[PDB]
Amino acid sequence: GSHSMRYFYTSVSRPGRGEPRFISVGYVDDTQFVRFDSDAASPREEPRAPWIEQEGPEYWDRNTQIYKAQAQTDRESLRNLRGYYNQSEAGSHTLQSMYGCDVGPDGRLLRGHDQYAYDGKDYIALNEDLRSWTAADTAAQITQRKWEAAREAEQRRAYLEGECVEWLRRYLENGKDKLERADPPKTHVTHHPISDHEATLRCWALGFYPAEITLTWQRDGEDQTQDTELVETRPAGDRTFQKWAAVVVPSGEEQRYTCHVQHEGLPKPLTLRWE
Amino acid sequence: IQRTPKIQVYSRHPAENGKSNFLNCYVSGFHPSDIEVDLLKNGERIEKVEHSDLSFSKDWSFYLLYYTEFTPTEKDEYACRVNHVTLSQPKIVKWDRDM
Amino acid sequence: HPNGYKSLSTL
Repeated sequence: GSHSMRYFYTSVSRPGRGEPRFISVGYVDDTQFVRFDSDAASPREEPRAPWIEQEGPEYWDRNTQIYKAQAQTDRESLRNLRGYYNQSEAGSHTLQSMYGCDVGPDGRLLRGHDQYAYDGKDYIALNEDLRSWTAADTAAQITQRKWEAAREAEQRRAYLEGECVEWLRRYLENGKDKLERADPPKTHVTHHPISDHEATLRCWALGFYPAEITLTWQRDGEDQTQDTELVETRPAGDRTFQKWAAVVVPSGEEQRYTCHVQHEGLPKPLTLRWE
Repeated sequence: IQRTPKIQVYSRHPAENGKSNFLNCYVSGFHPSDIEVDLLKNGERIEKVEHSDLSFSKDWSFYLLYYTEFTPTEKDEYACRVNHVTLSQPKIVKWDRDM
Repeated sequence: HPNGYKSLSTL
């Protein structure tokens, strides 16, 4: 189907430790495949998915250098940001960056992304035409003027239309085994009595990838929009995901309740009931 | 901006007493990124606890998975303790194998 | 592959 590559940078300034902590993680869809942490003993890009290990020493050395320069640049961006908001140096502040590209089933660029947050609020973002920015702020308007004079957008476009898509296609092919895969949820319902006349039915989805999933409970085919307890989808720690939904039902009438699981790996939604 | 962490404590596989498993503490929705997470076995912190690489969601809030190998039992109680600038005191959430 | 092009671009 459709696919995405994304990198997430976080930079956190520290008051007396002169350099910010800089962390980067790289993803294809919901699979983490690289990481970099400036606080490591010897900071360098490290593999985090099997299919990226075959990349050569020039891949790791070049990316390590990119992160090292990005950490220093972030350090200076953080100062500039503190200056723009008249904040004192003694404060700890956060700069996050998120960028990458989306491709369709044929591998053509669908969309490029490149945006920033400062202390958790949108700061500046590259627009969909990859030729202009939306500034969220008076401070971000300073960044915009500078990036307009530098023709920054044209540099982001060079990457997003070029090497971004090109390496994503290469990864999708190298990890085809696990990336074109959609693993459908293996599902079951459990029964937990509350009292003599109440019981909880819990609908479980386990071992599925990617994370997107919808669980919906129905009594007699009617959606239980309210009355359904839903946990946030959560990582199992093995690159698959977990989720459950629950309803409290009257004892005796449990077969009237049905759980529907919809997922990308399910051509037909699963319908589940106890037992 | 400041956001409080959401916390879930759970196992990778369905709990079976005597079977080795992984105990997970999933912290999410929080900002800023500094966060303290311990896993507890009968109230004492477990030594060998790994965590995932810091990432964040679409609303910019961070998430992390803390996890350790463990073997659950009838009697042994497991929990997750989290502190964050948005929390007055540490928050402890006990592990329920049915959740 | 990270974007090396922008690794010098300050905000």
